Amino acid sequence: GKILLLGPERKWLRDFLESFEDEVTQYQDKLDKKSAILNNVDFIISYGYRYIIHPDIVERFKQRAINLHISYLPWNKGADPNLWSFLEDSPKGVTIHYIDSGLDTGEIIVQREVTYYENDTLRTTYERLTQTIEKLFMEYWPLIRLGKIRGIPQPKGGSYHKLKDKEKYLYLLTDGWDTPVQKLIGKAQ
Ligand SMILES: CC(=O)N[C@H]1[C@@H](OP(=O)(O)OP(=O)(O)OC[C@H]2O[C@@H](n3ccc(=O)[nH]c3=O)[C@H](O)[C@@H]2O)O[C@@H](C)[C@H](NC=O)[C@@H]1O
Repeated sequence: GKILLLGPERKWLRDFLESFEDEVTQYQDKLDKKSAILNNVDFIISYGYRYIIHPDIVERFKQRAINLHISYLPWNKGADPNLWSFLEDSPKGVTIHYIDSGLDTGEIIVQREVTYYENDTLRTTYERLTQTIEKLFMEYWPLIRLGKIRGIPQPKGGSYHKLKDKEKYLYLLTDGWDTPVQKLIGKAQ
């Protein structure tokens, strides 16, 4: 099969997907509805993709397009989920979900809670989320690749954030991504 990876290039993920004798193409720029990147694409995997996928593409690859989102949906849809999971003291984790119209609102395939520690920073928590979702994806990809799973509807509620929403809190990130998370718990409540 042919897998379209939307997001930055990741040799490990290419090699892993290519381990199942599938073809892998990568693209990280804005994707038009009629782009030839999509021809003969069996499955779309979005991971770090920084653009909204057109509803026409969504409906075309309905049930064949998943997104790796480093949040515990329905909480922290959209941008900067790791930061917001602390700013709003919400559940923390990673979710693999089918892609639908709207940002991070599709059916949930699998989730995993990720805990944190007293001396965690945004960097160490992000890295733990990354390792977890990448581990979680490899665990269930053999099952997902064969259409062996169906998702459950994402419960309404949770939360959603835009990139600009964090501007009012950047002053708390004294050490950038090396800022301890403890100084950020519930600061947005
Ligand atoms: C378009 C958009 O707004 N977000 C993307 C995507 O962005 P992402 O690929 O995660 O890259 P990011 O900008 O977050 O940071 C880049 C580097 O900064 C360091 N870092 C950052 C934040 C932190 O809390 N701690 C850190 O240490 C770290 O090293 C990281 O490699 O996140 C998804 C959740 C979004 N939705 C998916 O469904 C979108 O797909």
